[PDB]
Amino acid sequence: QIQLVQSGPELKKPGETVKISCKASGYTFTNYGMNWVKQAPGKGLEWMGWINTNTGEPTYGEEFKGRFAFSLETSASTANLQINNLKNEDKATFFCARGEDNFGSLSDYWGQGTTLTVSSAKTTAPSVYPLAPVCGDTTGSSVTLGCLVKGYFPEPVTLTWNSGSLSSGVHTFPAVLQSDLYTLSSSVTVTSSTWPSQSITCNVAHPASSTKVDKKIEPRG
Amino acid sequence: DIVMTQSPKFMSTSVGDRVTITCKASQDVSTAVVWYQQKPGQSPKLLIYWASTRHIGVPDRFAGSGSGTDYTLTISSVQAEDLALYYCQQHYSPPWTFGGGTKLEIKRADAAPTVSIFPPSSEQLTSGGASVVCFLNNFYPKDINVKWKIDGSERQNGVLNSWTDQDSKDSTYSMSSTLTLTKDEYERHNSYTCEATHKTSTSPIVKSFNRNEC
Repeated sequence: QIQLVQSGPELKKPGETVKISCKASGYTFTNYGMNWVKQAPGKGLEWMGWINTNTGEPTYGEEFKGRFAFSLETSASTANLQINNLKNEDKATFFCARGEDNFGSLSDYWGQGTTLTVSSAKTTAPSVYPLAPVCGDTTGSSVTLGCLVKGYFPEPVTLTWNSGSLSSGVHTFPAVLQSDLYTLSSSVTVTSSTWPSQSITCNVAHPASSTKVDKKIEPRG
Repeated sequence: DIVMTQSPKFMSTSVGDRVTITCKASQDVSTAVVWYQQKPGQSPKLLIYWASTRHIGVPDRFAGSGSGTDYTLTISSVQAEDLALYYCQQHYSPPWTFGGGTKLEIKRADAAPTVSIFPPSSEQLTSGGASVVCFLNNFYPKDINVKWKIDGSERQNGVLNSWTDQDSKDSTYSMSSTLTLTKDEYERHNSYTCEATHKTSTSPIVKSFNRNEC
């Protein structure tokens, strides 16, 4: 039906330029202009502007006329936003969303969001640990065991237990930046019959480094 | 620019009840009000436009309303998956200005935490660092204080604290308290404790370790 996929999230150090792509599907590009929105973390939603996907000409918001530049490859129905001289205060997730009407007073159908971290910090791979318990039956016939993904940059990391099969019982806690790097953790609770009998595993992917890790939480107690 | 003001910022309602979110503009915006819903870790969905008309397929639980500078979005038979950040955009004049959002939290029955303290991994110990990891899962209310105690001495430094958002199945929260320490510091001590204080008790929930077989 209508789908708008955006580029993968980018790491750029202060000063560079970044072109985020929004490849639109499902509708007819030429009849519906594009809205670009800014979701800062601590602030909520900001209309950045709109581009007439027919004539090509853009209306910028006041907070953005000058480092942001909307453009599009109509041939591929892609609308692209570029930010020149990245000031770290551009740390956000920019959305493309369809202007239902002329000028965009209604964004029906939004795209997935592209995240931008403007940092000078170095890409650092994570170091993954299996957090087995000093036994301790965690409530009725359940053992909870974890996996700690420590010290990497940047976000994200893709933690899955047992290649996706362990989907219930999982809590992956939000990653937190301790100044220069990230720490992550998830727990999973399984019944005693299941472990140490079946083979519980943590698979962790940090694609920035190009890292794919698989830790057996083997019983060390 | 027209200015949409959303107050309050957080709302709690129980499953099956009514909640209403209030939005207000800085001049008669002649009913040109849109409401989006942003599901946690998702994009916004347009629910209502022109204050009260539903977009294609937002089920009639959601009732837009208002006039002039004062508008409101009502939701009934509130679902544990109704948890989201609700925003009003206005759509009368450019530029199209939003509101601050309102987080609709689901009031639940009280639930007490499932606390798990974890020893440093041998492999982390090999790298000269230790991390004790306390997991506090599936508690309700929101607020639980966790203190660390290394040999009776309250540790108040070195802890990173992560909370899960509200769960949209059982409406609960979960925390991850991580003490990161030095090998040599770990080995200078032996009792490690994750002590937690949540509404469901009087007497602190207290989990503590050191390596012994089972």
